[PDB]
Amino acid sequence: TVSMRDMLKAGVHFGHQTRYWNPKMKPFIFGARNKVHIINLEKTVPMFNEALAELNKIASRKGKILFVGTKRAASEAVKDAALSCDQFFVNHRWLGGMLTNWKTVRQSIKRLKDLETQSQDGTFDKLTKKEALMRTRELEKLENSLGGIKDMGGLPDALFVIDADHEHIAIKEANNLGIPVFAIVDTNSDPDGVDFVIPGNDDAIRAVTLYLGAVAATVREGRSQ
Amino acid sequence: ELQEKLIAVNRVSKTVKGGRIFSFTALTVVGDGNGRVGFGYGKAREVPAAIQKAMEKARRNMINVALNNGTLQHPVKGVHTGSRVFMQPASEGTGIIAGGAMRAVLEVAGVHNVLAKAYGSTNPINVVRATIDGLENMNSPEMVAAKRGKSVEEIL
Amino acid sequence: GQKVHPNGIRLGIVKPWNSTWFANTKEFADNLDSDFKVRQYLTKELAKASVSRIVIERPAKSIRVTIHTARPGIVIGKKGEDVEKLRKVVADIAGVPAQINIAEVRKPELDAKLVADSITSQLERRVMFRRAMKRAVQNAMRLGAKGIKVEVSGRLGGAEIARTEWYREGRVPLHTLRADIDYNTSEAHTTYGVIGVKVWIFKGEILG
RNA sequence: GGCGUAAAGCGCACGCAGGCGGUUUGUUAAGUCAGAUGUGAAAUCCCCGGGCUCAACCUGGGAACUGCAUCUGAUACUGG
RNA sequence: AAGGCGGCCCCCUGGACGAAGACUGACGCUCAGGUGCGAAAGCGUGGGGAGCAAACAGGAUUAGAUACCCUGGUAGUCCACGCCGUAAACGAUGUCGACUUGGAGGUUGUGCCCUUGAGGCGUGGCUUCCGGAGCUAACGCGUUAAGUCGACCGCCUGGGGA
RNA sequence: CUGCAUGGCUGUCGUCAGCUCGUGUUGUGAAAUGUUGGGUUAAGUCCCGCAACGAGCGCAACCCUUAUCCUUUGUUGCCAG
RNA sequence: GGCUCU
Ligand SMILES: [Mg+2]
Ligand SMILES: [Mg+2]
Ligand SMILES: [Mg+2]
Ligand SMILES: [Mg+2]
Ligand SMILES: [Mg+2]
Ligand SMILES: [Mg+2]
Ligand SMILES: [Mg+2]
Ligand SMILES: [Mg+2]
Ligand SMILES: [Mg+2]
Ligand SMILES: [Mg+2]
Ligand SMILES: [Mg+2]
Ligand SMILES: [Mg+2]
Ligand SMILES: [Mg+2]
Ligand SMILES: [Mg+2]
Ligand SMILES: [Mg+2]
Ligand SMILES: [Mg+2]
Ligand SMILES: [Mg+2]
Ligand SMILES: [Mg+2]
Ligand SMILES: [Mg+2]
Ligand SMILES: [Mg+2]
Ligand SMILES: [Mg+2]
Ligand SMILES: [Mg+2]
Ligand SMILES: [Mg+2]
Ligand SMILES: [Mg+2]
Ligand SMILES: [Mg+2]
Ligand SMILES: [Mg+2]
Ligand SMILES: [Mg+2]
Ligand SMILES: [Mg+2]
Ligand SMILES: [Mg+2]
Ligand SMILES: [Mg+2]
Ligand SMILES: [Mg+2]
Ligand SMILES: [Mg+2]
Ligand SMILES: [Mg+2]
Ligand SMILES: [Mg+2]
Ligand SMILES: [Mg+2]
Ligand SMILES: [Mg+2]
Ligand SMILES: [Mg+2]
Ligand SMILES: [Mg+2]
Ligand SMILES: [Mg+2]
Ligand SMILES: [Mg+2]
Ligand SMILES: [Mg+2]
Repeated sequence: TVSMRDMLKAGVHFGHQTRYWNPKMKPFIFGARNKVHIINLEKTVPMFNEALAELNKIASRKGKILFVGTKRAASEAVKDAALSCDQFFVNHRWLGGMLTNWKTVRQSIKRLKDLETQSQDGTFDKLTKKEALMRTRELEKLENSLGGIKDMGGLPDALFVIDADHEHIAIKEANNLGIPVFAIVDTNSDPDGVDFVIPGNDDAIRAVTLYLGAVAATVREGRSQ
Repeated sequence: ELQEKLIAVNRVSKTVKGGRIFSFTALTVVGDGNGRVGFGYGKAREVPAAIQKAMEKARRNMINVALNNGTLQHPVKGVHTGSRVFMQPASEGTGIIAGGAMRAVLEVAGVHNVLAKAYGSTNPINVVRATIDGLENMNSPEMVAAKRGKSVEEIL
Repeated sequence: GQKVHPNGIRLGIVKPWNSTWFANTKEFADNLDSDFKVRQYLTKELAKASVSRIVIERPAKSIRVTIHTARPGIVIGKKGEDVEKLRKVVADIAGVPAQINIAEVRKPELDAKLVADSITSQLERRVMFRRAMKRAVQNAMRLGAKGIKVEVSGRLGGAEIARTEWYREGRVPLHTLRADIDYNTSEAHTTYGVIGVKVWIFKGEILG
């Protein structure tokens, strides 16, 4: 859904230097300019379009999608995209065992709900106001971590990741559980744990917005279909 | 359903300021009477908790084994860390001729006719890993036919 | 040799005394002997009865014994048959006119003396101590206890080396003073010795 | 089966005998492979049977004795 | 080659590497026995002898102190020629060859680009650190393998006794 | 008689701030993580960070007494007017 | 500065 000079305008072809690169990205690197590898958008476009086709496959049958990025640059973009396509997001730190120890994290989803019930809607005023602030920074912390999935209830069916090494933990938890993985694999990353590899830059805000808007589109179109 | 066998229990220790802390380990293997096999290793302060943790991990992490009628398909070898393991398909009703942990894993594997031999170290954990690796990388005539791009009859 | 008795430490806050009377020093130790002898008698007689707490109160030279028990049918029999039989011997012991009241124990699985005596009876009839401790914990947490700790001690399974074991489920804050800790202790007289049982039960915090 | 640390790489090197030996064509046929013949005593072991009331046992026939020699071929490999 | 080699100059002299070509045409690898080299200490003969310093002597220390510390100090250390033939003689990893993802360097050549600066692109030799697959009991090794293979040699078979 | 057959009770390290578990993950495994790191505190006290998320016994508070004030009640206590 | 054994 995104053309190549669209990707080239956003800055998808950029990457990292030549002393940080993974030799598995050789089939994805075009060249090297200014001691920086260049991502072959000839292979970027049809792989991103294969991923969006499988996204339209899962959201056809109403699968659950989790957006994963905690790069402190695409945090708001991954939030606005998951609330656009009303799917679930992780913008701040992926908790270790969010998927595998779901039955334990569930008890903090429930704690976040009861704290939001009590304070905003429940109007749980008139307590010891210092504990009301300990409740406050508790609810702030729980919304900062678990707010994107508090309505998910069960395990998701597909995971879309911005960086395969900054978020390599979520890859392993998905790889154990048989959950498919769609990921933006930059030059310094490992493309083996990713079921659908998408080469491209990871720090570029324009490219993150391009990827996310193309996914929130083909998900809303797959939802309606 | 899924038959479950514990192979061995073991008491371990952990020395602290107060003294020795004892614990128990349990090595269990599960299987469906066919190629679906899986092992577990649990550990707790108490033996029934350890078997229950082991059966829990064994019911997941199952592995699929392309059996023949009731036996293997070719003489396969498996290693893990101390334990070279040889196993061989055998004639009908010759039994499971196998040592220790391999008998239990093949019994829940649904095999019934093997000629096995465990060389090296016979630590049950590593020898059950070596059998799981041997059965897992044992390949069928269909898989080799699709791989080489020929028929099964061209393979014989 | 370390821990204070949780009842005696909670006696002014959330726990009541089992003897609530007043006397001067002249008749104090005499009342207290009379209370001891009657608690002795009632425990031996109502051993099969699930008695928990014998409360003694004496106003106006008339003793009033309030027995808390899990089943009052075997203690009473007919209405004032066995109770009246025990009442006239209580008045014989105390030397004063007696009165017996019976408070039924809802949820006998949430009473420490009953649980410890049930475990003691099981150990006396030779059950596995761990099964008895498990079923006591599962039953109490099922019945709704916020936290239970049991502990047995000594000559377990006839083993010449005495050790203690204890299970815990839920939170049992002993240092919290406003905690409703029901604590009591039993003894099993096996053929191999004496097995001691302690039981802590946390019901919740009283907000006085 | 092993030899960094568990036993175990000579302190290092040159180097005779010895072991091994790139690639192509031709020849040889030594090795090798195939076949045939002779032999490899019988018994024994094994197979199919037979006989003692069964078995042990006895026994018929066969296979086997994986070897050696000669001859006839084969020529990819190794050697010449 | 290993042991090992450190002012400067000369004489004699060995080896390595690189660039282009030319030539010979498998002449090669390994190696029991054998032969040669082989730190320091030590031995022999003849010299030399500043410093250091086993031994030794004295002083202290200490319960003692045939030691550590101090003051001295002889063989020895040095040179020539011979002998010894050992070391934790260690990378505790035999030699030769082939293949197998990378990164940052050091050193030493060499080609090319306008050296438009000390730069830019390569291509050879040697070397250090990290580390992937894989291996390994683990530690760790990891294109200079302890990975995948081949050729040959040497060696091991419970601890002492030895 | 046996505290070296036991219960119970007590000392002690030490009112020291520590000790552990569940699930998850790593490791063939004993085990590890959590409980570590940066700060801070009397404190594993709190915050931030982080393959851990959580929970429990303990660290604290809840108790008593003292220290100031108020109201009520004033004898056997009090004496400003 | 040194300061043994159990
Ligand atoms: Mg062995
Ligand atoms: Mg105390
Ligand atoms: Mg061996
Ligand atoms: Mg050694
Ligand atoms: Mg050795
Ligand atoms: Mg060597
Ligand atoms: Mg040849
Ligand atoms: Mg021939
Ligand atoms: Mg022949
Ligand atoms: Mg014969
Ligand atoms: Mg017959
Ligand atoms: Mg030839
Ligand atoms: Mg030839
Ligand atoms: Mg020529
Ligand atoms: Mg040589
Ligand atoms: Mg030699
Ligand atoms: Mg010398
Ligand atoms: Mg001399
Ligand atoms: Mg001399
Ligand atoms: Mg001199
Ligand atoms: Mg001296
Ligand atoms: Mg030697
Ligand atoms: Mg040396
Ligand atoms: Mg060395
Ligand atoms: Mg050596
Ligand atoms: Mg390395
Ligand atoms: Mg190997
Ligand atoms: Mg090698
Ligand atoms: Mg090795
Ligand atoms: Mg004692
Ligand atoms: Mg005692
Ligand atoms: Mg004794
Ligand atoms: Mg754990
Ligand atoms: Mg594991
Ligand atoms: Mg700790
Ligand atoms: Mg720990
Ligand atoms: Mg800290
Ligand atoms: Mg705390
Ligand atoms: Mg406290
Ligand atoms: Mg000593
Ligand atoms: Mg002595």
